[PDB]
Amino acid sequence: KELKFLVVDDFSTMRRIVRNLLKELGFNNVEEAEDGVDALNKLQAGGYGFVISDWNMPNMDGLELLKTIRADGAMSALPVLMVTAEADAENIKALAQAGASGYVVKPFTAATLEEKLNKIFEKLGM
Amino acid sequence: KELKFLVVDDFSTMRRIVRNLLKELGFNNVEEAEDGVDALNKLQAGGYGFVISDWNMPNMDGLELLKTIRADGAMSALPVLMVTAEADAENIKALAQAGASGYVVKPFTAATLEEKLNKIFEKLGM
Amino acid sequence: ELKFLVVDDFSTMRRIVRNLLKELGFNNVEEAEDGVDALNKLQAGGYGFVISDWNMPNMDGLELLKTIRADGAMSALPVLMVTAEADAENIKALAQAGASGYVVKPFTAATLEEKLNKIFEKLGM
Amino acid sequence: ELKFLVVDDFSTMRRIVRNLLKELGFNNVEEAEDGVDALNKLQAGGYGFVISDWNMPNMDGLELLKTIRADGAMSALPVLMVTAEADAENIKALAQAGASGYVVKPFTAATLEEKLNKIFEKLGM
Repeated sequence: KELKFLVVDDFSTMRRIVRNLLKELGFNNVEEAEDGVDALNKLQAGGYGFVISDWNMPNMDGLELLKTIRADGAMSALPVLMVTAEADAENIKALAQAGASGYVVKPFTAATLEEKLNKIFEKLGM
Repeated sequence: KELKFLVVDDFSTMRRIVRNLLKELGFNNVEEAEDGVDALNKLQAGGYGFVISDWNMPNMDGLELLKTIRADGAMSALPVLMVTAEADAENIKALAQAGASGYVVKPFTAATLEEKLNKIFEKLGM
Repeated sequence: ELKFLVVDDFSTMRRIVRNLLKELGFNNVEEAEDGVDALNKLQAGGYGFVISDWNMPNMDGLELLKTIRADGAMSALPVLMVTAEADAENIKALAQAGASGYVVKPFTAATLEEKLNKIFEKLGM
Repeated sequence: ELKFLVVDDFSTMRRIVRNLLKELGFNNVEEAEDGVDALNKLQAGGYGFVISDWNMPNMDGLELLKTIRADGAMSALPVLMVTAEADAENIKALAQAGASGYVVKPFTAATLEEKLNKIFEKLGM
């Protein structure tokens, strides 16, 4: 619950929605970023334990952000939950190939988010 | 607070000095490790919330231990304070790139250790 | 349109750069995975701009830049170096080796465009 | 002087193993990133010892060991397998595949030395 989250999306409203659903679940340590670039700049500052990122964003999208994090020795194993608007078979496979910790289709509820977070925490042993 | 610390250094005298300075600051939950291998073995057991490690150690030194911790899913965000003999610009940049939560030059006082601890606590949202 | 050669051993970064260039209207882009691979392609001629990362195996960015500048057949080729750290040390070596400019990664399309615009303007392009 | 090849996709671990060998007096060490890279490297020739991690992309440790043993030119090559756990099942598989020995990471220079000496003795080296 004290874990530091970074919520990434270029639409402020969707970021505020995710931040509040997190709050609803008991997670109050949350930061926000506008795209893959802004996010990497924040993650390099350190302290983050979980990233929630949207699939489509300007400059550097979710998949590109994920691949970059996975290749960085300072944060290679950082949990990344990808938010997508549709669960496309290719997408799901791409996400799997790229090392995503999991994915969630939007719009989602606090309940769907909770189940997704618990599965990831268990798999990683947190 | 009773955050569980792991103090890592091959010199028993330094480990005992750091443990005592933490006691002076109010942290009484503290374990010790002799080098990075021993530390990793302990961290695998889980339960730790902060690591203070010396730069120079046989088998696996501070930087190698830090890099190994950051490559682990659960310990991605585990705070790691690196203790070093001199604040050399090369070391510091290496530390930052590897994801160290901070560093402190020895010998240090309880006051200095408290300042470093607070900066890292603020950085993580604790 | 101006043919670009994007060089980086990290395939993901090459795609990001190629995407941003296309966003800026440059569709004539090729990729190379290191300095040696880049030089093999540059030999054919036809390239008008090179964007290279600083750290690559076989031949790194600084070494690639020096080789280009020393080659009479392409000594004035514009080269934009991508770096992770805007270290004053690095900036010195880059200018000394003759980089047309540099950009720190990660970067946005806007920053890339500004960097390109500064080089184009300087060369009268 | 025996030429070692250290294989692991985690670069930090390759450097650690290389540092331990140097400490034990073994200075002739090369590195590979996975099973496929290792096999390509073994082609250049002159290798006398392989230390590989159990889990790597493209070709893991078990598959690398199996390939080495199925190649007549290198069927006698010593192979020390590094694992995260001494799972008896894994140890059974390692014995079946012809591993020279195994070591659980993380490990110390003393443990490594003990493992290498055991293999050396057993191999008449």
